[PDB]
Amino acid sequence: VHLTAAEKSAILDLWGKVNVGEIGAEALGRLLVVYPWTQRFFEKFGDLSSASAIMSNAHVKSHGAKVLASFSEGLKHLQDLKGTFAKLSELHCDKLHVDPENFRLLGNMIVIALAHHHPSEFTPCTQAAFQKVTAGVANALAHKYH
Amino acid sequence: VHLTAAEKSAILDLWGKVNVGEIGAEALGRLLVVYPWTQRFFEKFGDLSSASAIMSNAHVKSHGAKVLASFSEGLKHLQDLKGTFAKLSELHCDKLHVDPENFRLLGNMIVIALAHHHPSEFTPCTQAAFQKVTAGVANALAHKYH
Amino acid sequence: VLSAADKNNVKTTWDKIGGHAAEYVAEGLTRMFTSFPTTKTYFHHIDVSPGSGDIKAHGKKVADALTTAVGHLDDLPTALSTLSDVHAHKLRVDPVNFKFLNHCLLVTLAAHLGADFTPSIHASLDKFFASVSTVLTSKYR
Amino acid sequence: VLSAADKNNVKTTWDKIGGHAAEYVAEGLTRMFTSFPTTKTYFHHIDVSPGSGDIKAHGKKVADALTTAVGHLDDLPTALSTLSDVHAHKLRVDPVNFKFLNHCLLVTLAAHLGADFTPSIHASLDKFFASVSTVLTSKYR
Ligand code: HEM
Ligand code: HEM
Ligand code: HEM
Ligand code: HEM
Repeated sequence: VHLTAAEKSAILDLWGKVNVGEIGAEALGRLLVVYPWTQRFFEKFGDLSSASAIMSNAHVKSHGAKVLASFSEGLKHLQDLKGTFAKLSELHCDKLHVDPENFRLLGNMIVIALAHHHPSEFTPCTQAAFQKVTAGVANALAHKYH
Repeated sequence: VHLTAAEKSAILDLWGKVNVGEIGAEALGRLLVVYPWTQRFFEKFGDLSSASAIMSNAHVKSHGAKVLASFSEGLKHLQDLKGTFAKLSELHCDKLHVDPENFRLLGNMIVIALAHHHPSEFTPCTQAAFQKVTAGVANALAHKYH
Repeated sequence: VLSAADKNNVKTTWDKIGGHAAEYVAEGLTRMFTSFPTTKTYFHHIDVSPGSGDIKAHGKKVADALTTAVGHLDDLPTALSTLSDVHAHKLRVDPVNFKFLNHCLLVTLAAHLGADFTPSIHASLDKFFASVSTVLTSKYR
Repeated sequence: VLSAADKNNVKTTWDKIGGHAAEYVAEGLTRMFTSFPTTKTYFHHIDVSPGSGDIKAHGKKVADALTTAVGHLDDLPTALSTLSDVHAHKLRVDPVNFKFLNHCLLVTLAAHLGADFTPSIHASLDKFFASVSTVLTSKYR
């Protein structure tokens, strides 16, 4: 994906205000609650059979934070997302066989977590910029499929 | 997408037996009947308000044949689908704004037309090879989105 | 398929939103037009500038239709039949556009409801909007 | 949402298929395992070689469940409740796998039915398989 300087600024201005681990814990938690088949990939974490269990699980919190730190690193490499995410693409595609639609769903959960915690800053224009970058990260993660 | 020599042979062996215009007319006809929102792109063709009308429409037949000749040309360029389909990607993405899921649906209609007319040849292994090439063509047509 | 718990989550949340529904749906439409500009093609006939009177008016129509759906959770196809005619037969709307709108509605609710937009409420609402979309894109009568 | 014409297309075609249903579903499973090899992960416990007795047996189970659905087109959620428990709660099957199977079932029917697999019959069957998938991937009871 190509992002304009305006879009990149809308993204990075908000990102400087974001608690990356808290966004990550919420986004991954919401993924598992809203799209329950995604739990199949994370059985080792413990009981994921209720929203209550998912949202209190320590591994969901720590893994969510790890995912969002990885996303943050991506934001430093907006002109080379495919290269940045190549090793993770090999992992998620060749080893884990995650269907790429699920990458887009997790991106949408990050968007929802941002709206929840930063409503005044998460304007329609700023959302639009984030939709482009979450789509870009999903496309990069899916590259080994193509 | 990467295709093995075995897969390419399964594809091209069957293709030598195929009536390209007839497959094309059937595949596009089935797209319009099965997924009716796709009719929005082809209003100029005439009445598309019934299966009967869609399957008798001369423009659906001629356009279907044109689509399948384009697909045939692609089969000559399996190591460079992105380059082969670049101009058509610009058209379908930047000018027509066709959602890429629809490229995959049309690929699946070509698969169904092949099974209909070549059941003995359309074995599970030969189908598998075709699924890879229709996915590849869809990905190439969608490239301007990424 | 919505569970009875999903239906209760939808009814309770919609009721809490109450008279803000039209305003929230207008915001959802503006979010859709902004994040997914290809959706604007269906609305060439109105002013789609952010904050426009035309978007406010359309947001009211859409909110009132969602109210009809919330009141008929056991039989959405009967309740939304005329709207399916509009969206499937007349306008031929590609289903991806509904995915775009539904996501933008959830983003709007997350922004306004905060902590009250729980993961469980979010899941029930996602199922509800998806069910409405399936009906509006079906040709059944 | 299926129209009454869709329901008639499904009933008539299923009846014509008759006792071939199990054989056709086994072929559909083999087409799925071959074209979409990631689906094999769910079937690690059986022999999934083409023509295997295990695939024949599973094809019979799936065909008989599709027969239950064809007999309950006005209320699939009630009729398929136990199977939703299996596929959504117990096995957590990603919905993409249903897209793969449904397509492979339609390819199988196109191969065996030829001209009798009309575009109209194809459309009704696509809607029917999609409706079944929506139920089997829902958590409602
Ligand atoms: C924004 C999209 C995503 C990003 C940036 C991301 C990033 C990561 C990272 C950084 C790791 C750790 C790699 C390592 O241990 O070396 C990981 C592992 C993993 N990811 Fe993702 N991921 C994404 C989406 C998904 C999705 C959608 C799923 C499945 C629904 C998934 C399933 C997994 C699994 C199962 C692991 C291994 C966990 C374990 O057992 O330790 N990921 N991912
Ligand atoms: C296998 C995938 C596809 C291929 C190979 C393909 C190929 C083509 C070709 C060769 C043309 C003619 C270009 C020209 O006139 O210079 C065309 C035009 C067009 N395509 Fe596609 N196409 C595909 C999928 C689709 C889909 C899924 C849609 C919409 C649902 C679509 C909508 C159109 C439209 C609206 C035109 C212009 C028709 C006219 O008004 O003359 N195409 N395509
Ligand atoms: C939550 C899902 C939706 C609901 C409940 C809904 C509801 C409505 C209602 C109540 C009307 C007015 C019908 C009338 O005046 O007779 C309408 C019209 C319309 N809808 Fe939707 N709609 C939905 C999604 C969409 C989407 C996703 C699109 C396209 C992106 C769309 C495009 C249109 C258009 C073009 C009209 C007619 C234009 C107009 O009324 O001025 N709708 N819709
Ligand atoms: C047309 C849609 C489907 C129908 C009607 C269906 C039906 C069934 C039935 C009747 C059973 C046996 C339940 C029992 O013995 O109590 C079953 C089991 C199972 N299904 Fe499905 N199924 C469908 C789609 C899928 C898909 C797409 C997958 C994964 C790719 C899947 C994976 C499984 C697994 C792993 C089992 C248990 C293993 C076994 O029975 O040996 N099913 N299904």
